[PDB]
Amino acid sequence: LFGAIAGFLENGWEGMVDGWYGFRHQNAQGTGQAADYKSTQAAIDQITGKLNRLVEKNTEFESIESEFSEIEHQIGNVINWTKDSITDIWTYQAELLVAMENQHTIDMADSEMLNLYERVRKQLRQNAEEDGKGCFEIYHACDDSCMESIRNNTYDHSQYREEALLNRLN
Amino acid sequence: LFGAIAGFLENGWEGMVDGWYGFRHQNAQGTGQAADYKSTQAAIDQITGKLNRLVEKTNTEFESIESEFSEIEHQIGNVINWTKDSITDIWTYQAELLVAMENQHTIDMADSEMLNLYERVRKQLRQNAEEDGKGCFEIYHACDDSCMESIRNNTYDHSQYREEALLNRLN
Amino acid sequence: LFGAIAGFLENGWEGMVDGWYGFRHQNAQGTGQAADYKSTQAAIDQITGKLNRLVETEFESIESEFSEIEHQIGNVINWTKDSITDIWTYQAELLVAMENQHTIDMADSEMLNLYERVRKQLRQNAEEDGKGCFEIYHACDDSCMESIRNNTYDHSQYREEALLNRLN
Amino acid sequence: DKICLGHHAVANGTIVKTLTNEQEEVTNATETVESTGINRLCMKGRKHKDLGNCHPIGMLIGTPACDLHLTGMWDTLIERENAIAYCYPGATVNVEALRQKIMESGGINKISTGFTYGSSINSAGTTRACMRNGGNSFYAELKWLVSKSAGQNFPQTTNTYRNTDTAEHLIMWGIHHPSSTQEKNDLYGTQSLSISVGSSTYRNNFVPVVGARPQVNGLSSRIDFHWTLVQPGDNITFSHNGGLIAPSRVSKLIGRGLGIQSDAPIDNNCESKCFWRGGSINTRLPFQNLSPRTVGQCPKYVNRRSLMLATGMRNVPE
Amino acid sequence: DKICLGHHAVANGTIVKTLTNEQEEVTNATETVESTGINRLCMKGRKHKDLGNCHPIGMLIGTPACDLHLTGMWDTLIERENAIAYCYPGATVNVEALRQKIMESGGINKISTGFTYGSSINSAGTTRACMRNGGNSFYAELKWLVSKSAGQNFPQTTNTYRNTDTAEHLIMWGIHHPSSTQEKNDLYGTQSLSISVGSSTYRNNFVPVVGARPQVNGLSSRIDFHWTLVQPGDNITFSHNGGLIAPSRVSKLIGRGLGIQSDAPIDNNCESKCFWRGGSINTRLPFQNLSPRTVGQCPKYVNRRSLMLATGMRNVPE
Amino acid sequence: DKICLGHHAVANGTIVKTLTNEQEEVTNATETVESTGINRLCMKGRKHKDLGNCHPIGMLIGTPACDLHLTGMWDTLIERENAIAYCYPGATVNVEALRQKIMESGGINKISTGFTYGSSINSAGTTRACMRNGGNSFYAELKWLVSKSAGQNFPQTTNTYRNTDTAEHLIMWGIHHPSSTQEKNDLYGTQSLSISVGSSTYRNNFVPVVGARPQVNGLSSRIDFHWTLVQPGDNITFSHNGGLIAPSRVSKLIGRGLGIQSDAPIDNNCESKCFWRGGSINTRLPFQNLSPRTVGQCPKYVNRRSLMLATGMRNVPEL
Ligand SMILES: *[C@@H]1O[C@H](CO)[C@@H](O[C@@H]2O[C@H](CO)[C@@H](O[C@@H]3O[C@H](CO[C@H]4O[C@H](CO)[C@@H](O)[C@H](O)[C@@H]4O)[C@@H](O)[C@H](O)[C@@H]3O)[C@H](O)[C@H]2NC(C)=O)[C@H](O)[C@H]1NC(C)=O
Ligand SMILES: *[C@@H]1O[C@H](CO)[C@@H](O[C@@H]2O[C@H](CO)[C@@H](O)[C@H](O)[C@H]2NC(C)=O)[C@H](O)[C@H]1NC(C)=O
Ligand SMILES: *[C@@H]1O[C@H](CO)[C@@H](O)[C@H](O)[C@H]1NC(C)=O
Ligand SMILES: *[C@@H]1O[C@H](CO)[C@@H](O)[C@H](O)[C@H]1NC(C)=O
Ligand SMILES: *[C@@H]1O[C@H](CO)[C@@H](O)[C@H](O)[C@H]1NC(C)=O
Ligand SMILES: *[C@@H]1O[C@H](CO)[C@@H](O)[C@H](O)[C@H]1NC(C)=O
Repeated sequence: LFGAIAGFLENGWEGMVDGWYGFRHQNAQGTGQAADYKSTQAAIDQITGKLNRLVEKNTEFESIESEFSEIEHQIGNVINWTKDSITDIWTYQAELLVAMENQHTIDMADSEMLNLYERVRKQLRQNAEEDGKGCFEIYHACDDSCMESIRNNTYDHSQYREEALLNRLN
Repeated sequence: LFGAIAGFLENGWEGMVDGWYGFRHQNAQGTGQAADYKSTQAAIDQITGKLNRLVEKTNTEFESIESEFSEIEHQIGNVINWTKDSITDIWTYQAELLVAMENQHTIDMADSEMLNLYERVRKQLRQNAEEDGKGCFEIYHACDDSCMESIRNNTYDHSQYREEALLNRLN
Repeated sequence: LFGAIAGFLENGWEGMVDGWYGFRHQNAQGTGQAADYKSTQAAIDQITGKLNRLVETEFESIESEFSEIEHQIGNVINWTKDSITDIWTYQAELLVAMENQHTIDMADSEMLNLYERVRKQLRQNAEEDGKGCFEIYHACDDSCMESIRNNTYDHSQYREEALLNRLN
Repeated sequence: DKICLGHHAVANGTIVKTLTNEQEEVTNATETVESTGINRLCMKGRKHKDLGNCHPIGMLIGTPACDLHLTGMWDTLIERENAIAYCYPGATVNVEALRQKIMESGGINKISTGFTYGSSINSAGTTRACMRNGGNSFYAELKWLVSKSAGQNFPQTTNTYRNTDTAEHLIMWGIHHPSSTQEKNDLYGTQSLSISVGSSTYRNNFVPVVGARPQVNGLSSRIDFHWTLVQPGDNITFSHNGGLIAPSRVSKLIGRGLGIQSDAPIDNNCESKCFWRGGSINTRLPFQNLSPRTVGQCPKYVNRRSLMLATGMRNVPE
Repeated sequence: DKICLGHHAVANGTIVKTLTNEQEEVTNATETVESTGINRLCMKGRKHKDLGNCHPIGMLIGTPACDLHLTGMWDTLIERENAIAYCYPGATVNVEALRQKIMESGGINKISTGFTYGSSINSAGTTRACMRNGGNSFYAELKWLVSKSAGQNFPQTTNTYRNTDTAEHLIMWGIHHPSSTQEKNDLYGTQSLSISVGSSTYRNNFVPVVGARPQVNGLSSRIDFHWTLVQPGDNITFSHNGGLIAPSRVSKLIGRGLGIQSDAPIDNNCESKCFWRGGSINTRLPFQNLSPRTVGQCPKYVNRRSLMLATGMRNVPE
Repeated sequence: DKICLGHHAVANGTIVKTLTNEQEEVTNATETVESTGINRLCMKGRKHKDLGNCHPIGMLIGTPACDLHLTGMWDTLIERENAIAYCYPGATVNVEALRQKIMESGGINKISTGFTYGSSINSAGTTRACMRNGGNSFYAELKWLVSKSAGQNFPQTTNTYRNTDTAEHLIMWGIHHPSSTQEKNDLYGTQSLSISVGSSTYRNNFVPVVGARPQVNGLSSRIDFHWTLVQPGDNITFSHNGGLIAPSRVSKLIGRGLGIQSDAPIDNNCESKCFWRGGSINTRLPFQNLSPRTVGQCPKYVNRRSLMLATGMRNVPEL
């Protein structure tokens, strides 16, 4: 488990219907929402990766027990014991498979949320601080285009550092 | 693996019979110890879950294909023998893998719950504290016994001590 | 996954050969490249634990190679054998897929643990650039660098300077 | 002034299972266990034969109901539930191994045996039990040999099938067990009856077991069948004295086919690779819970209704 | 001022295995492979039957040892090491299939054949090898037919049993194989002995053969037992000349039960779903190492003494 | 001034599968599936016996081809593709069960039956079909009993073997099935023929049956072989009047051994624990793809040519 989804993030956003992860922002001009393309694709590709292995297909079997006539009692019992054995094995494997896969899927989605959050933190550098709920409190005015540069990963921290520091400190 | 339990925390605390994870503070009043209930129940709850999966087996009814007390025809005996041994090699390999995989994940899970408590407190402390290499937080303002509990209580308000804290961090 | 390998670190160093993990640095006297022995060995050891588990019953014949087998028991044997083979083959594939998934993320992990070790080490004398480097905000000569690699660096020594630098 | 990170969620999540948790809600999930089948035998791209009320055994000995299935080629052979093997009472020794050989084959040819019989033998006998086109008849592939001159001893007769081909041939014959001493004497004579069959590798002996007293008791007239494989270059000889139901043809099983037992109707527009008593299974899922009895290329049977694979993150609604 | 985070630990840790480590120390763990069983057949809640020294086969033919076990009903049938099938020495065709049919059964009813014999036949043969109430006796469900007038030809005889029930019946008979010419002559006369049995689904002939053999239970002569399933509405006839060991009752297997071979005493106050030679297994663990032979609903057998599942974090001592 | 962290890479990495990616490049990887194997039988450390053209059944009845194999001790017994069982043609009832019993044994001793016959029996009949020194012979462990005086009724005869030992013995006999009424009459007389065999634990009985058949080693006649185990302290009695091919020795199977069917040549300098039709498999790998039919202690067979287990981190080379 990584720290984010069902972690320090309080809940999910039903509203955000265009991606798996993304950004909400607050500035003098208002409020906006946007999805992050790269992080949602990275998660989605890994899911489809799993699905591809799942549907991977096989060996031809022929009948070893007659549907419409009697089999000799003793070899009948052997076949019965053997099939039920094989079936318990696949049953158990099929339970294991989805339990393990599901755990990892969940934790993987968490990790891509974290890696997004981590990327942003490192960009903002000394210009923001974390509020512990997944938001970065930014210490300069940040207009729509400035928000854009953050989600777009072109935000230059040095451009705001001076202002930022004396706002963090006074 | 997360960097904590066999990592930047030097060693476990035998003294804490109180829970799985927790706090040790040092302030003017004295030193003390408490265990964080959320984090421990998080870990235990996942454990008792693996254990529920382990015993949740409903089972097929098998009958006898090998006589205990009389001889079985030779060729059919050898098919049976080879089949049962081939089934047993499968279950043996499955049981080994199950545990090995489960154990690896159980450790790393416990490591994670620890790292997540640490991060919760690091963030909650914000700009009033700094980390040493070990699992400790150097707090740059006087912290009350009431203040300390306020950090485990998750009620600590960082804006209340910031100015003081910022000043000690720079001077 | 952890954010480092194939992550916030753009790529690997083909020129490092004395380890899986290590340090590059730039200062007055030039540049350098040393591999980290500790992190390299926690990864490698973990790998050899899997190769260990990998390499750890007696069966006789139930199918005449050279004479005819009675037909009905022959088909039961074919069926049972093909079913065992389907099982082992599915097990073989899952083992490797699952194991490879874990090995990669463990490798990634150990690198992040080293990055995290250094970060808490340097404390308030440095700032991360996001590409895996710490901009050291004071003068730091070759013996300062090994001090960072040795985990012997005392932040308190260079602190007051570095802080005057970070703030102006 | 603030930028917040987060993830999506849905109003209705799906519940899946993990190592640590049953009832774990996620945004989306798909089924790994196929539970629904096609109730028809999809035979597109398959050269198939539907045997109708003809049992595979019937094919080889030529029972009236198999007259249109005495020969053929196929990659798939379909057997139906109450198919007819026999027109006269009796049974086949080692019947299940023979049925499986047939159900494993890719087709059948017939080769004439060349058997001829002397003047003292009537080979053209028929029976009310085996009707063909409203007339007394018999297995197409066999001949009921009796004494032309009733009450008289069946002559010591010899007959030899020679396989002059490059593959093994399957020869069947029958032994007649009369309903009484009176019946036996009339067909075959008072003499002791012995039917001997000998190849390079096979040998066996048959003595007609003579029934008693009324026709409705358990010891009444029957013809039981025996078979064996004759190798290329090898001969098989019948030395008999009365009681032998002789092959006028033998069979040659050709190549491999898939054998299906099912009462599902043939659908020629769909294609499939997996079959069971109930029809076909076409699916990419690796498991199925339709039947533990399948043939072909199939998903593995599991004892579970549903096994959901998560295709999304934890679903955390507000 | 300083605040510190840490986890717990204990003095004595427990070693578990992981994918990466053979010897990995954790805080707690529990066994996943069961090693202990109960030395009892826990039969509470089962209508069970302990056959004691009665062998399943002896139930059908009625050996003295099985007098308490000739009819009954059960969901669980227990067979024992000392078990006797035969008092008069002999053997049975397909004996293991028959034994298995009896051990899956849920009970047995017995139905008279109604067979009567005329004045030429003494139907009350008995022997010292089959003691019953301190007196010489015979299989309870069979009758040793011999010539009433010693040395005379056993008459040609026909007996027919009709199953008028709605389920199948299992009928058993025997063929006597005397140990000397003198014995065969006294019992059946000097004629050639022939016995034939026929139903809609069985036909066979048997010939008593004289032979010197070792004494078993005092006798050098033997009985070969044969058996077959008579379907509802069908008839099975015996035509015999001497040597037939005739059925006076036939059997009916009813429903389903679980067959157990064990050494362990019964405990009708404990419950269990899993059984082996040594008793019962009541565990919640998925695996066991008690025995690779078990019947019922059991954990799977594994070739390992121990397999520890970690129930806590890594243990890092001070 | 700055310090930077990094991981290595390599110019040429190798592709593996993971749960999420079938084309995942990593620094190093290694095979889990054995592919090579050895086209010889590695028999170093084994007391073995190569049977050559002797079939296991022939050891017990004593076909000529098996003369160097009538007794012995071994832990590995090797059978070859066209080994010979029968000089005088015929077949053995429950032959494959018998063959597996022999092929699981760790050896065979022979034990004389001590059988003897009255004057009117010629017990040393021979045939062109079984040859020693380029001359007529018979199975070494059996005797063809016939009327010394041709066409005469073969005497009613009794022969008892007694197992006075502490382990079970394997006794084999044959039943002669002549090719013609005339031939049967010459050998055994015109009387009806009956052979009955009986112990405490076994009863069966046999009728010589005349019939025209194809020639196999020039004979249309056949011997059908039968066998049973005689327990410690039990006796088995043959009652016969023509047609018995009487055993002159019985066999005792000793101990346990691994049986191999393969025509790969024996190699005495290399050892193995896993064998198939091609010779051997020596590997630490848990999985093999050489053959679904192996005996010994083998890796498990799988339907894949290759499964790579990554042994390094992800490979991220310079752009
Ligand atoms: C297996 O074959 C064995 C050989 O035939 C059978 O053993 C034989 O059984 C008979 C009758 O039951 C015994 O016969 C009697 O012998 C006594 C005298 O016995 C003592 O003297 C003999 C001769 O020197 C000596 O060998 C014994 O050990 C005794 O010291 C007479 O008084 C009787 O009239 C009668 O002739 C045989 O002695 C006995 N043989 C052995 C070696 O025990 C055995 O019965 C067969 N097994 C089965 C299962 O039938
Ligand atoms: C089957 O029978 C035929 C004749 O009955 C045998 O074939 C003859 O074989 C000899 C030598 O092989 C040839 O000289 C003859 O020309 C063959 N006859 C004909 C007309 O082809 C054959 O050998 C028998 N097969 C077996 C296995 O006994
Ligand atoms: C079958 O295997 C069991 C297990 O070792 C052994 O007791 C028995 O002797 C073997 N039976 C046969 C058919 O040889
Ligand atoms: C068993 O399978 C093998 C492999 O295809 C094949 O050669 C052989 O015919 C099959 N045996 C039977 C009993 O059909
Ligand atoms: C069995 O006998 C009864 C009475 O004779 C008769 O009704 C019935 O037809 C017989 N069964 C068969 C199948 O012949
Ligand atoms: C040890 O494990 C068992 C089962 O996991 C549990 O009942 C017990 O409480 C654990 N004991 C300790 C020391 O926690």
